[PDB]
Amino acid sequence: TLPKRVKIVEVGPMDGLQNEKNIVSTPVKIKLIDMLSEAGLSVIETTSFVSPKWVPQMGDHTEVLKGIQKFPGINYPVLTPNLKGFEAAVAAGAKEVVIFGAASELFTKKNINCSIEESFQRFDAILKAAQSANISVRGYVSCALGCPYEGKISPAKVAEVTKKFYSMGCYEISLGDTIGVGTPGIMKDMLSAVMQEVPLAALAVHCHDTYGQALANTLMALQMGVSVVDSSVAGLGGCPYAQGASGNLATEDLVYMLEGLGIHTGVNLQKLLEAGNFICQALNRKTSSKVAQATC
Amino acid sequence: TLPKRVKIVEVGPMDGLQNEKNIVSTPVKIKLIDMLSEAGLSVIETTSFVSPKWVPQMGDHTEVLKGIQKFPGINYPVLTPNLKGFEAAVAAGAKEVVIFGAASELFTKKNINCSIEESFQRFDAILKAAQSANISVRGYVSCALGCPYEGKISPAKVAEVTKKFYSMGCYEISLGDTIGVGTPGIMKDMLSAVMQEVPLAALAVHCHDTYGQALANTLMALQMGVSVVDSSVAGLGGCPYAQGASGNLATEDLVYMLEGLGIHTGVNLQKLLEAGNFICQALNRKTSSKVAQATC
Repeated sequence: TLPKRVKIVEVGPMDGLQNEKNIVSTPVKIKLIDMLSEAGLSVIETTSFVSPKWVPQMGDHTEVLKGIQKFPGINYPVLTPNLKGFEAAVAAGAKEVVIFGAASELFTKKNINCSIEESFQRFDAILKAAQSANISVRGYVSCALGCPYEGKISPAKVAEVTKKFYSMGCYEISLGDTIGVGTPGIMKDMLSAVMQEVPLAALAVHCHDTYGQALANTLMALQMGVSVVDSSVAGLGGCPYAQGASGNLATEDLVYMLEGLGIHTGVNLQKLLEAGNFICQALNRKTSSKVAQATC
Repeated sequence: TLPKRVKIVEVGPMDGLQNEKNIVSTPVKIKLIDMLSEAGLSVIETTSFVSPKWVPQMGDHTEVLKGIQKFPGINYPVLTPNLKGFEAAVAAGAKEVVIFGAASELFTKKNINCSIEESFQRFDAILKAAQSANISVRGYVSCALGCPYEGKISPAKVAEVTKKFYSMGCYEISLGDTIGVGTPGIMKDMLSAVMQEVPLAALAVHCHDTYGQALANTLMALQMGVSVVDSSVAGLGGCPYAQGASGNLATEDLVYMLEGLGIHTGVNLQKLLEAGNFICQALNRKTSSKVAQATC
């Protein structure tokens, strides 16, 4: 049951850059996002409102959100790891925020020292204010296809966390294969359990290509009815738990497949590539997009 | 559903090496092949008995075929473009040969001035001589998911050429996405037509990753029932009718996906990665395998 249209959620400026060695100037970030708007993306994760102490690449969050062109119809969600960060996002003009959890206790104890139920106490406070402030919230679940610490993750657990997020108010939850270890059957089992508890349209998948399974895992999710998928431009954002291995699924390669499938994205591939090439040069790296390599 | 087991046809030493910039000595080729046999591959395309004047990277075809270890139960098919090559292969001990055509008239004309019909006349003689000699013949249909000159290729046309190879005597035919422009719908349509005319067991798929669609296209074929797929060790072998992008699908990334699916391949991933790293250093190139890059 392939969807007729898919909403590609671009994470290059946030997830992509957050996971890059060399940092980039604020003006380069704004230009990247503007170019992405130019290419037609309907949603571009813009930045993260979190201390520069924890993640310095996102330190310019306030001015980035303020300086980017706000194209009609385009969404620019931002990450808000804690009540204060959310507080700052609203002030900076954010119309949508993003909270992130995980289906793994260990991974939670490493990423935020707290427990899983505890991280939900934190999230409840944000969703609450978010609801008063009239701010839509998107959830994110890490280790949905496996954890670097705990290893195998259960479809029931992923379904449980996704369920929690959805009932607290999240309008859409993105399931992420952070270490990119998932294969098709794993994806199908996970999505299948989740789909019992949470309606299909509120689901999204974020697959890493560390082991070259991102597009394949994405295809499987699409065949299961999922209509929103996350990706980063030139495949930006490597993996912390791997060597010099690739990171996110390259958005250009994803649009290529979707267009091949005759599936609507609304993205202009030629402009998408310009954006990809613009940032790779600024970063002084090589695009991870195959489409980009075969194209020029 | 999916097959319980897949026969991986390794083409690195043949299709891969031929399409690689630098060349490696005869002993290196022999060692690479021995390393693949040790890794568990059941079929390893070994070399091509073609004029050295035309494809010099395969010039050592006789000594290479004679010098590799012949592991029990393992097949070492070699390419024989014409009758002279076939006769040279037989005289050198070949037990299986491979012939190649295309589902594209323009592609055939620019690579042999003969139409698709005429190309089959040249194969007719080889097939007769092969039957008389008790030698197996695998067929290969390039540009099955598109052609660099004609563009889109009709499913029915691919079905027609494949049926021709089969009725002519080929026990198996590999359908190759020569330029890697394919997407799952295209793969599904082509296979659907081919299957009306040829039994499932006689089919194989060979997807290039020039556009990042190799594994996804391969997955679609597995979902259609195909149980044999061609791949190259470290994604060796670029694409001529393309740019500096990659070529073949990395066997390691294929095995990784198949293991995750719980599909038997009888291949030892760790030993396959050793083979990859070995030929890569001999070629002074970085592996195209994602599994390899993230495993070390």
